Amino acid sequence: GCNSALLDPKGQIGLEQRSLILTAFGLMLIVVIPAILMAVGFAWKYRASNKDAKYSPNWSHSNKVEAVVWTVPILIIIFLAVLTWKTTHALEPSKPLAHDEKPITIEVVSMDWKWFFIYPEQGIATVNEIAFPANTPVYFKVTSNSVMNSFFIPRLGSQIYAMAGMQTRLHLIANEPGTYDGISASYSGPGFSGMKFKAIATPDRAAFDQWVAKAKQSPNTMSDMAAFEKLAAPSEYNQVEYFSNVKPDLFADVINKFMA
Amino acid sequence: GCNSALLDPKGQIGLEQRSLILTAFGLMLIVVIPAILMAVGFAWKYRASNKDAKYSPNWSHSNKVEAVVWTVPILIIIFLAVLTWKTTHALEPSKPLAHDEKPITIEVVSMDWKWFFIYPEQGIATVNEIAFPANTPVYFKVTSNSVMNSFFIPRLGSQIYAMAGMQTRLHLIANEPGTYDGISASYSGPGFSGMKFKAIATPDRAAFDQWVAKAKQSPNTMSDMAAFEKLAAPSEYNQVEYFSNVKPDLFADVINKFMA
Amino acid sequence: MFGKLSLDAVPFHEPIVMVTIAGIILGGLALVGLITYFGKWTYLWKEWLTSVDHKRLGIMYIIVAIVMLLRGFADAIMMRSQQALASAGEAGFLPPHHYDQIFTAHGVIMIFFVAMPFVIGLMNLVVPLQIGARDVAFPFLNNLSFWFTVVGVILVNVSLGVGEFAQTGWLAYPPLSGIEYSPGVGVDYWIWSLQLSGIGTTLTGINFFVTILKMRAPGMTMFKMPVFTWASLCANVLIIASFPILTVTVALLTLDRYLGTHFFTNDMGGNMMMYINLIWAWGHPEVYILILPVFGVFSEIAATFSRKRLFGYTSLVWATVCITVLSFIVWLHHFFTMGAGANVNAFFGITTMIIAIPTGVKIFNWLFTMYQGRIVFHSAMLWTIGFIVTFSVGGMTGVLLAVPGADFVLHNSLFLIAHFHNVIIGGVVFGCFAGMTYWWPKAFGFKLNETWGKRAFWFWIIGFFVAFMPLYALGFMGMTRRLSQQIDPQFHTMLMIAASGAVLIALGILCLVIQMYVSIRDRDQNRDLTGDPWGGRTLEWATSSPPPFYNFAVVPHVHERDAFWEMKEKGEAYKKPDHYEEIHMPKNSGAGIVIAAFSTIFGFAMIWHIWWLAIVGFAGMIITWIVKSFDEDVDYYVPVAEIEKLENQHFDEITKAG
Amino acid sequence: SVKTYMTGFILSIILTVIPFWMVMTGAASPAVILGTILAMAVVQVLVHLVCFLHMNTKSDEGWNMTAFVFTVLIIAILVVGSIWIMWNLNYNMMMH
Amino acid sequence: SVKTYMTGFILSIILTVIPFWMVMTGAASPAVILGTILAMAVVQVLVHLVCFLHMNTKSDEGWNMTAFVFTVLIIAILVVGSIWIMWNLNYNMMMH
Amino acid sequence: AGGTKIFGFWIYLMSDCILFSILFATYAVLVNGTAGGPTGKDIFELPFVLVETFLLLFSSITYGMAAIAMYKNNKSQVISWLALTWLFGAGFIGMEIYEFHHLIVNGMGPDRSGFLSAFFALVGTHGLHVTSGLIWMAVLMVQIARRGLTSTNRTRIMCLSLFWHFLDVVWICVFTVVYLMGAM
Amino acid sequence: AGGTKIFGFWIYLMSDCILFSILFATYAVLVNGTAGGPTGKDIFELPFVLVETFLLLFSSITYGMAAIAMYKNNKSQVISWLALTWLFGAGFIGMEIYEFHHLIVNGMGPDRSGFLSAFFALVGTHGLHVTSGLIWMAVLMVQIARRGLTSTNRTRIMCLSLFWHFLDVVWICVFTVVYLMGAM
Ligand code: HEO
Ligand code: HEM
Ligand SMILES: [Cu+2]
Repeated sequence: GCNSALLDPKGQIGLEQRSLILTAFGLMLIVVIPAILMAVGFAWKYRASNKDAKYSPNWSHSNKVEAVVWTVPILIIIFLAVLTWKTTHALEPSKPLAHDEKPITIEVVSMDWKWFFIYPEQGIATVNEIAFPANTPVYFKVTSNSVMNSFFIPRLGSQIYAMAGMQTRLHLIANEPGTYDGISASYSGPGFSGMKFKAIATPDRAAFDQWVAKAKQSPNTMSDMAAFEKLAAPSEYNQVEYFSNVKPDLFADVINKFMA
Repeated sequence: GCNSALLDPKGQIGLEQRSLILTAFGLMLIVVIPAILMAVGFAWKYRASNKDAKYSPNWSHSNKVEAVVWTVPILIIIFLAVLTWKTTHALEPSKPLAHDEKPITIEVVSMDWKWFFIYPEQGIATVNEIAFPANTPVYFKVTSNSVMNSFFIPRLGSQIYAMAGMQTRLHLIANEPGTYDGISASYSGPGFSGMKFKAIATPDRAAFDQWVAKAKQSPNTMSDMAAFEKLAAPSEYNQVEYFSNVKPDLFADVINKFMA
Repeated sequence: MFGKLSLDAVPFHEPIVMVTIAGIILGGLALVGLITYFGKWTYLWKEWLTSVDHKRLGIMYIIVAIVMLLRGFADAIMMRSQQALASAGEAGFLPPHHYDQIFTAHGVIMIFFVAMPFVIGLMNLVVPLQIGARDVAFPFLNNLSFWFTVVGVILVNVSLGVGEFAQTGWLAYPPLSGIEYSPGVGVDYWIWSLQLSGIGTTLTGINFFVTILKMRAPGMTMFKMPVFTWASLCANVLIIASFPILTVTVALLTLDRYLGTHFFTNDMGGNMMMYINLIWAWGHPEVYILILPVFGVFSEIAATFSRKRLFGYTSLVWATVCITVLSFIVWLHHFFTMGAGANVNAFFGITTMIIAIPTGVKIFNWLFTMYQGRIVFHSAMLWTIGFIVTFSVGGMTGVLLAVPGADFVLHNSLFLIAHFHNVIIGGVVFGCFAGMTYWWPKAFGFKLNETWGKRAFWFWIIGFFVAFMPLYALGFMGMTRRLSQQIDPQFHTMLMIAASGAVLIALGILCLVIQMYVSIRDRDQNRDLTGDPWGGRTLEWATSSPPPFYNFAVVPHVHERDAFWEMKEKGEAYKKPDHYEEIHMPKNSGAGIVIAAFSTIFGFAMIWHIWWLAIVGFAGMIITWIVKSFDEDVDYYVPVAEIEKLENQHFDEITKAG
Repeated sequence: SVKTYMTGFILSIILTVIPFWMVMTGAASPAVILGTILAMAVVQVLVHLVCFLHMNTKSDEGWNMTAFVFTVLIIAILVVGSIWIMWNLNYNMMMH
Repeated sequence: SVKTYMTGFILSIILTVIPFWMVMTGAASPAVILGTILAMAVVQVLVHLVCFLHMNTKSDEGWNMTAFVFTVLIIAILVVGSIWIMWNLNYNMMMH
Repeated sequence: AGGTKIFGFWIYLMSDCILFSILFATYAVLVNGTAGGPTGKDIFELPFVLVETFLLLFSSITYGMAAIAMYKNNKSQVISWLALTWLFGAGFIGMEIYEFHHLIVNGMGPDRSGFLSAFFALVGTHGLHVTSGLIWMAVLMVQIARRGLTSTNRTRIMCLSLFWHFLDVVWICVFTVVYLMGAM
Repeated sequence: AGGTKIFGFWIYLMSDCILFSILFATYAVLVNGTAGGPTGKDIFELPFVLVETFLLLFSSITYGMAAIAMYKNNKSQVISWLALTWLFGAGFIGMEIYEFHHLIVNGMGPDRSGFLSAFFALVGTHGLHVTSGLIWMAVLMVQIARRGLTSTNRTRIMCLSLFWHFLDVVWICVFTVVYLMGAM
């Protein structure tokens, strides 16, 4: 798809990943296309029906042919492996982005069949929605309250796992303001289909502050583990929710629940 | 030698290096000693003169013997290679020492058949002598004004090369105050034997300040490249010299002489 | 007559060099006088000086190596005496200007013109005989290689006579050996000597590599060859894959010295470190070239004198192949103190440690070859036992030195010299003497005196221990290499002990000379009648003790590992063939010595900047090569009559002796 | 035959023309302009060896090829080793 | 024979007694007390295989040994791989 | 015929080597797993493990003597040596069961921590292996008593030799990695 | 007989491969060596290198046609093809000498910088190799004219074929690494 999520990304990491996919595709084509072409060519040209076709029922080894067969795959794998090493060392989710703007910290707790997000610096909490200004690095600290999940925003870039009692780091920056879809890429149970959220890349900071202020006006507060556990009850297709007051160290307590 | 320079060191780096030498010696003995013992044993016991000795003129292969022969060297090399990796990554001269006291920077320019030292922080210069307080890290920035040399203080620890237009880093700490000998470990020409200096590990800081003040009282000054070049004249068995006033960036100018 | 050459190029004032020159020139004049008096000029010219034959070129390599060993050991004695006198707070008798020349020349001679000539001599002597071939693939190439080695030797010796030698160590590190810091002509002597010797050695490597694979006796598969042939093949592979690195490195240094380029200069963006890397990229394979064949020799001896089949043939051949493969990825272990990253130092340390396993496997295979055999205490067997005992300690110290932590204080210290001298004396020269005494009957037809041989071996081993064990302690005490004047008195005692060791080794060398003399004197009583003196396993012992210029009248058929042992066991060892056939052989060629003389002139002119003479020499070389490329009468046919006569004489000797 | 030599000649013309034209015009990113020319060079290296190069006996078809393969491994050791060692040795002597 | 079994038994007694006595008394540095017991264990592993173990035919002396060698390489892959991967995966999830 | 069966059992033992290596890796990862519970140093009694090791080694030596006696074509000697080997194995299993019972009763069972679970898994797997060997010895002895030393019986004795010596090697690795290294 | 000589020359070419690889490594290290001097981009004329490459490729093809003609047992055809190959080689050497003369006269010789020294070394080594090939062609042609197509002559032609094609491969590597990559 020309207008696909991965082939038309909006995040930087998405852009380098798309470039890498296209370069890899190009490198593999140079060997794959001849294989299929020669398959069809040798099937048609050298059929039993043809009389003019050269018949060689004792030509069973060729040093030239074997050398050509071995060499080209080796060279293609060498080039693509050098590219793989460079990109893998340059696209590690556990690596801070190089940008002037200070990164915004978001904590992602993965409850059963819903998504929970905490802004500790802003001191707010959300369910099935996030917001961050465009052209600003975003630092995700992702953990699971329960069964393994996978935090993923296809348009922005790379995914990661959420596991109980383990913090995993991720970095994402949005080049174009707008609304992007976010899903879970690891089957967590019956309500796994339910896990869906929206990432709002605001055109400017002021819109982000307005969204934070709107979240601050929520009557609901997340100040104690009892309220967290009450929210953590098994539920399906949870609507977008807001919480004004957040415990200073909630992510730490969620991880320490499993003593890790 | 029990009272040898390397087997009775005074520096820390010397101590870990001696420990490593002894551990390696021990590991290699377990295989080497049996080789020589079996050589002498099989030479004596199975000589042509003996009649009771078992004669096997067709026993030419043994799976058990071959397995034993291959295995033990492999295991010894595996253990000593793990030790080698750990020590090599832990004894790199280009690595700052872990200690409370701030390291003292010494610049080591290697003139033809003599040693030159600069204290930039103290702003003094010396020929064929250094001083530093005991139990204090010392950071050597070593270069050669001419032909390759090798900065080396056997008792303190590791050596390094001095090459034209290249700065090389080294770290040394002295556990016991006293006078230690320092030589060149790379043949630089006829006057190579001449290259000899003394490292004075003072019992306390106050003695080091007294030595620095004594060096400050030298009538001679090293303020320009002309004076440096005048000193850099080919000379042999140069006596200990002092220089009060030093150009702020002399080491930089010495390296930039070769445009590197 | 032109260039830097003048009356001031010869050192009139210095007495030591003048008395050395007088000794050499009177020796040469006496030898020429004796040859003229006996009138053997013609015999040497047609049978020795210009012989394609492999055995003659092998014996002549042995002669060159032996005569150069005397000069090398004289330099060793002079250095040890100078160090001993300097330690006692005396000025000594060798100025640094002479000491530097002496140690550089000693290193170069003892590496390039003592070890390699002797080893390649042994290869030329036995490898063609063992594989069951009549000659080598390229006989004229072998003759040319010999003469190129002789040219290198001549240039090194004449360096003493006129001008000076290099004062930059035996490898000539760039910044000291540059035109800025070494204005002398010594480095040019070093350059051209090593260049021509390297060309010769590369040609030798190619020749042997082709000979071993292509000219094997029919029915002898790769895994049925004697172990020495395997070791020789591995060494020649190393020569082919290594010596180009030396050629290119020396060519780059001589370009820097002549055309004023900036390859290794400290200024104008030259990278000096590069040279060191390149030379050591060549440096470390070289030592295995010295140690692989001698291993084979010991294996052969271990087979012959234990009176039982060699243990772990497959293990030995796989171990030598592993050594050959691993000897290209370990060179950086020479300069851990250069200041490379922890990763690179650790990796190169580990890979240098890995190559220890195959050598240990080979030593254990020899030990288990001696396990339940009947061991005869011959000279060769004593050399083998001494080699095992010494080389174990050498290898121990080596693997200790291979750790970067230990190398950070033991590098360029007398511990390193103790290591390399220990392993060289343990393996190379021990295998050299063992092979010389083991293959002497196949070269001349008589045996060596056993008493003098045993005396020489005992003197060598005891002297080596006494001379080099104190160097371990001195290395530990922090005394570095190449010290000449005002040596720290604390190093006196050990050095004095080393001096004692030196004179002990001297007696050994003297013993060796005496041995050869008496072996020549009493040849009529110690003749090898049967052609099988020690009951050797390999095909080489099937022939008469003087082998005919054709190795075999009929090329032998091989079915098993030890061909000659199986032939003796089956009871068909000396059977008269039904009929003999005309044998195709190569003619003796005189162009090798002409090309050698032209190369000597070219090299000498290049050293002394005589441009026209160098052009004349190079043109002479190319013209001689082109002219010899024209003639087609290079081979002849040995008739049935001569072959039948020699075979009948040999069989009569067998019958009378048997 | 003449056919294989002509085929090699045509492939050599193509694999020489394309890199030259690509470099002189800057028709792509420098990374691509490096990777593709190296690929075409090694293919073009193989092209000359596959077509123009021909052995007479063909007798050691196993052997001659084994010699060629070994000659490569040594080059891949020496060149890569030298480049890596000098990169590290130059990075560790910069005025920092 | 009985001789090889008795020799194996004696070597096994020594290579079991020494590590136990060394650990219970803390007679050295912990690094040495680990390295030496691992060395003695693998030697002692080899001891039991060299002496007690015997294959009746001895027919595939090349083969059965090749099977044993391969069974090791796979273990050296799996165990070392698992330990390394889990070390990295535990270092990357610590609260830092 | 015996050759193929012995080679097959050898390949099964190599499969079992892989099986035990996986448990070793699992234990190595979960060695520090225990949280607010007993550690290696707190529960491992070294004398008990030393007695276990010596009795299993005595079992191996006695079975070796049984194999030698079978090569000597004697029935009574093989029966006696097999009985002594089975007695040593029964003693070893008894001590292992006693240790497990003591751990479980004291509230230190496999449900307490990751470390205890991994320890129980590895030592338990070895225990079931040894008890399978003991049942095999029982059936082999009752077969020998009523059939004599036949080709099938010789093949079974060789297979059980390979199995028992393999178990002793695995126990050497177990006490080196789990017991001795833990108590360090 | 011819087989051994051809195999020997092949091993010599492998030695020469090592020889050229060392020069390639030296050039790669000293590619940025130049200080206050001309760089790759400043002096490398790509059309000149393209003309050099095409003329050396024409030399290789003509020599190949000479080898085919020798297989066809014709003397005149081999002489004509060898003459055309030698003419192409002479043209290539002429252009290389002209380039070196232009560089030296303009004060950009091998004594100016490390980069220029390495460039001169590599291209010069290739030049001496090609001129050695040209002298070999001259002696081989004058031998053919007076001796005819003998076994020795056929062996020499095969050896020179291996040498010339090897030189063309080395030149491909040279223009890829030095000229084309430098001017990028
Ligand atoms: C015969 C000559 C020769 C040979 C074959 C060797 C081979 C070896 N060299 Fe010695 N070298 C030799 C002569 C020199 N080496 C040198 C350089 C040199 C250096 C670098 C110098 C430095 O760091 O300053 C090291 C570390 C060693 C160690 C070894 C090792 C480990 C081997 C190994 O490849 C072989 C060692 C043998 C062993 C290991 C057998 C003993 C083992 C047994 C019985 C099994 C026991 C099991 C174990 C130890 C695991 N060599 C130099 C350069 C000097 C200069 O700088 O100018 C020379 C001349
Ligand atoms: C026969 C007894 C030998 C003695 C007594 C001897 C003695 C010495 C001595 C004293 C040095 C100088 C070490 C120093 O710098 O203090 C030296 C250097 C050297 N020797 Fe020997 N040597 C002997 C044999 C050999 C042999 C057979 C070889 C080579 C195969 C050899 C190769 C060298 C080398 C390469 C050097 C280093 C030269 C340098 O530093 O530039 N030696 N030898
Ligand atoms: Cu080395």
